[PDB]
Order: sequence, then C-alpha cells, then structure tokens
Amino acid sequence: VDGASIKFDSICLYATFFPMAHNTASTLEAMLRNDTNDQSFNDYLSAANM
Amino acid sequence: FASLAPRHGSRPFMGNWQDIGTSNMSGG
Amino acid sequence: ASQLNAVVDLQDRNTELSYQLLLDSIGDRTRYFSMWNQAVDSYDPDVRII
Repeated sequence: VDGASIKFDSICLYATFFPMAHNTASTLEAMLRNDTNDQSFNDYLSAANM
Repeated sequence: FASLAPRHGSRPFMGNWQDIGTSNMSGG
Repeated sequence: ASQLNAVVDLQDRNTELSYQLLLDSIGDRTRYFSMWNQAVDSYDPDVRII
C-alpha cells in the first residue's frame, strides 16, 4: 500500500574456481566419483517446521 | 470377494481383472 | 499434524482446461447439468458460417 516497488534488471551468476593443477584436479575428480567418497551434507537446523 | 458382488443367478457378477486403472490423457 | 501440503500446484498447468477436455472424453458434452453449471459454450453453426 505504501508505494514500495522493486524491479530486477539483470541477475548474473558468478563462480570462483580454484586454479588447481590439471593432474591434481583430475586425481581429485576421480577420487570423488566413487560411491565411498560421496559428499554428504546436513542442515544446521535439521527440524520439521509445524 | 464374492460376498461383495451381486449375484446374477448363483454366480458372482464380477468385473474384469484388467479393468482396474485408468490410462486416458490428452491424446494418448 | 504434519501440515505438509499435498497440493503442489504449478502455474504452467491449466487445471481448468484439463477439466474441460476431461468431461468431453468421458461424457456427452452437449447435455446440460445445472449442479456443476455444466453447459458448454456453443455458438450457433449458422451464425459463424453464413
């Protein structure tokens, strides 16, 4: 009601890459594609919200 | 489940076996 | 209790036109059913095409 209004012109995506060596980052790629090296995460809150 | 079916004569009036699910879509 | 909404609605669906085409495929659409106000929009065929 109070006349506030937002308008989005452009939204761009950034991504900072570590310049890892192409044999180190190929070794790290091949280790992280194993089913034993799966990246498992956790929500910090970890709760149901009722 | 013949006690749930109506009796045409003395046989239970059952449906078909494969007439359980639907399959209709907008042209398919 | 769980309060998890089972109606996940997406705005690129057309639930109205999905119901207008469903009644055509299952029943005679020319008939008039007053309770759901089921009376299909129908131009006169001699007014459109002279």
